[PDB]
Amino acid sequence: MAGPLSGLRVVELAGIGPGPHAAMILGDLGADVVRIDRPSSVDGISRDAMLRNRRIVTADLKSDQGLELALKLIAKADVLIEGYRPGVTERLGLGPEECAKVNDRLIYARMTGWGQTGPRSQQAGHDINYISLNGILHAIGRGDERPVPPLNLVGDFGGGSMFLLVGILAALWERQSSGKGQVVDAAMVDGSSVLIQMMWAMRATGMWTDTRGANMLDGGAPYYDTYECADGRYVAVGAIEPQFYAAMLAGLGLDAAELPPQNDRARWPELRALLTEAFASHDRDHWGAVFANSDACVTPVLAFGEVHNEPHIIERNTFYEANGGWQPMPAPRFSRTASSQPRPPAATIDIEAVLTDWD
Amino acid sequence: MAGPLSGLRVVELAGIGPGPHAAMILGDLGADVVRIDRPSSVDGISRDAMLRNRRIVTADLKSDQGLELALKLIAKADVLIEGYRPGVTERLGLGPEECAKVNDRLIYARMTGWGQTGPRSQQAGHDINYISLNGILHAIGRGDERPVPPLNLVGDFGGGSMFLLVGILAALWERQSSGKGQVVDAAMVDGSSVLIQMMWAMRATGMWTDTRGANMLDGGAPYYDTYECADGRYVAVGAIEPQFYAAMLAGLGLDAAELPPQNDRARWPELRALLTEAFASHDRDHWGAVFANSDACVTPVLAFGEVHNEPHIIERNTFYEANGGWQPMPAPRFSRTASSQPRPPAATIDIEAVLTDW
Ligand SMILES: CCCCCC(=O)SCCNC(=O)CCNC(=O)[C@H](O)C(C)(C)COP(=O)(O)OP(=O)(O)OC[C@H]1O[C@@H](n2cnc3c(N)ncnc32)[C@H](O)[C@@H]1OP(=O)(O)O
Ligand SMILES: CCCCCC(=O)SCCNC(=O)CCNC(=O)[C@H](O)C(C)(C)COP(=O)(O)OP(=O)(O)OC[C@H]1O[C@@H](n2cnc3c(N)ncnc32)[C@H](O)[C@@H]1OP(=O)(O)O
Repeated sequence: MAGPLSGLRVVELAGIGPGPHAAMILGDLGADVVRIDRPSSVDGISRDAMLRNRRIVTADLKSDQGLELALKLIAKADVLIEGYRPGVTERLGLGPEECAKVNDRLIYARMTGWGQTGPRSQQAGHDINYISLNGILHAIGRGDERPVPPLNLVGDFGGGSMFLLVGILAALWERQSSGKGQVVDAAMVDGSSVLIQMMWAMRATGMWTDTRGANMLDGGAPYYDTYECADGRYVAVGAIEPQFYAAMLAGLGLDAAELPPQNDRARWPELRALLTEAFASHDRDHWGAVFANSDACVTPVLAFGEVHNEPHIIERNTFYEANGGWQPMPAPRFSRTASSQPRPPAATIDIEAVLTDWD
Repeated sequence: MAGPLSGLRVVELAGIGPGPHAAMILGDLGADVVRIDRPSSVDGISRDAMLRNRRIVTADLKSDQGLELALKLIAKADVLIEGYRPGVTERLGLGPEECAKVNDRLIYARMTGWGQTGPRSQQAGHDINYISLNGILHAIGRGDERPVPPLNLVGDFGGGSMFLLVGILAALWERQSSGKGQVVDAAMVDGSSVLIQMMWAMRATGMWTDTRGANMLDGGAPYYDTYECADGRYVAVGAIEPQFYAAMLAGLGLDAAELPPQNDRARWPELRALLTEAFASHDRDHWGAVFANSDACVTPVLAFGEVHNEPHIIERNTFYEANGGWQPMPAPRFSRTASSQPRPPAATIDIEAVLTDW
């Protein structure tokens, strides 16, 4: 198995959203990942590409034998991932303390939205809920409209799976000097708050307000926003630095002397109207051409179905073909121990086989 | 120094965006982080809480002495972070090959948007540019409007700094076997693409379309979206699973018999009209009460300024106070080697004093 995490052994108790994602990335980077699902759900080779780089086994964890088989896996592993509500693994007899008896070296990684304790800790929830409570969701969207969810990228993945990964891998490093595992408590409401630390920094220096649509990076700034083009497609402009901003104006054909200052916020509506008219006068592809090799920070906004046709994407092999279609290659990339292309979701294998394999 | 990364030594070539965010989190978790800025840059103690858990030092890397003091720090460190365009560290004589000659244990961490090669590798950009090229930005916002940037959360941080962190820490694990460092190439265009791997999976199985605002998780579903309340504030609804959805309906006072099926997408206009009118009939804090302790997946949409009053936030200490504003405590959390509260930004330190200490 190629990648820096060759020889890492991971047991994943099947769940949804962040835990599978973290498991995936571990797998991507060459960890040996064994996913325990319940026999009721698994039937067929799974067509969820998020289950790439896995061995799937079934086991009724509520049975004596299913529990037993699972504790045998965990005894042989470096990391356990679970994404259930607090208390769930404990009642299965798979809680931290039961695991520490069979393996004091285990990294015990708990992925929740609300955390291990506190008043919301038993509430069901999804991404949109976790980001609503800590200020993030309120800050996203246009000012005249209700907030819009940024898919499930910020709570589940950015502020979720990624912090679970950082914790699993930091704990493995700590283990090298201590000889011992420990519990990683990754809550999406926490991770996503660190994810957005820059806004909390800016609010304290009076450089970010709670008004939606009125900030440098939320779409309020005319030089950091999307613009509709003559063909109804979009460009993105991200020209924060005055040098880049100047370059954009020149390529739009706009004389900086006729315009309000870049950062005079009271005249942003006026500046935006001038840029809107300019961008609207040619199609997206025209602007992509005009600004190629430029520091103007103007890029075409591609839909998923167009990404395979973009030279920069193709030539760096950001994607590989599978399946129905394209999927992202592992990230990040490593010079010496490089990841390989992901292995598609495997047939269900028997849990005893795995134990043989793992002695 | 508290936390799981106690003992880890980090050199950070001062940049913007993902690089400092990654360096912050390493510091947050106990790493010993030393940040080399240019002198034509630092003018007192920093106002920027992202530079917490750091020692700051000054050095003209274009001079011979600067270069050599920097190579001395790097010789004694576990990790280097740089987020300049490709070729900047090479031309400075701090490239990977040069560092490899003074410390072959080094994790050499390169944070870019476009990557180390290819047609766009030299173009300036920010978060919005990197997520524009890989399909992400186009998927964010209402169907009746142009795409809206999800702040800089998805390219800079989720798909940038966090992938840099994973790379660094994965390479440290690998170094346990090999006794050798290596280069980590973290590009925002790649990391953000793995961040959205779900949508690429669903797209393949016909469960996600390229039409903005017409999917289960983008605002198209009436049961996964925000709703304006009587007071003009908002709640979030995330009631995907039928049992949570049924719990939401009961709290709203709508009988299921009077509504279209939850997932009959052809009747989503009617369903949205019904939910819209119901949520609009009381204020946000009403709904927050009704649904607390519930599996209805209805939560108040709080503004930054109100977060510090939310019981669940207060009690788990998600935030700490510092310099006229709250900031987030480190994440994730560790049972035995807990992180401590972050140290504020300090006055600059002498690069010699650091080499000594090390
Ligand atoms: C649509 C998805 C994409 C979007 C996802 C997001 O936006 S974020 C993802 C969702 N949020 C989270 O993941 C946060 C943490 N998880 C949760 O809050 C919760 O798991 C949930 C709300 C998602 C779902 O609540 P549920 O009540 O279904 O599940 P819960 O986690 O409480 O308990 C799961 C039950 O399955 C049982 N169980 C698990 N594996 C088993 C196995 N192999 N064999 C037998 N039984 C098994 C456990 O023993 C437990 O039983 P008991 O009944 O005895 O206790
Ligand atoms: C907080 C602001 C916004 C954050 C929100 C976002 O979306 S941020 C995402 C930003 N994008 C990235 O970080 C992606 C990768 N980085 C970049 O593309 C680029 O750094 C950039 C476009 C941000 C900025 O381009 P510039 O052209 O300013 O800088 P570039 O990195 O090419 O070169 C840096 C220059 O500084 C010099 N340099 C750096 N440190 C030095 C030191 N201590 N003493 C002397 N010289 C030093 C280098 O030698 C080089 O100069 P010479 O060329 O003269 O030799």
